[PDB]
Amino acid sequence: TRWTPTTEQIKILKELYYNNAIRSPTADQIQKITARLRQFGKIEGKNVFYWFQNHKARE
Amino acid sequence: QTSTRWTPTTEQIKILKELYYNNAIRSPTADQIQKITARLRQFGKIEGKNVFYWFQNHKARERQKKRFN
DNA sequence: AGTGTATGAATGAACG
DNA sequence: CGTTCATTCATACACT
Ligand SMILES: [Mg+2]
Repeated sequence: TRWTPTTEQIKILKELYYNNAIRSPTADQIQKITARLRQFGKIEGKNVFYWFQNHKARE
Repeated sequence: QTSTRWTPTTEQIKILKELYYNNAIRSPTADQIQKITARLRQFGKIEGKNVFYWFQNHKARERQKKRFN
């Protein structure tokens, strides 16, 4: 059953994408972002990797 | 229908994963690709480059997942 | 409460 | 090789 980002996670992901211009996070960034988002729910690095890859592809 | 993207079949994926996990093939040589392609060709149209990419992607994504997880 | 949509997940192909 | 791009499948949820 797939990951569904919370309100606070989506807000943080969009801030990283738009305010900090992170389009294709490095492996280092993915670990750090996942740890930050894990405060709000169960999440793994692949969820963050796909979120940015999908968001970039459909922007 | 106009895409030339190879569509692996369930049996082809089954054999590829056997080769990857049982036989420890990670970056098959040109001759290994020749033999693997000829075997998989019994189940669908497939070319050596399809096999080359499958192993390259499988190896890279195994490492990539360990990396960012 | 059936359906359409947004988007999570996957992967073949290819680039740097 | 790690990374990026392109399509396509899968489905959680909102709508009417
Ligand atoms: Mg409505």
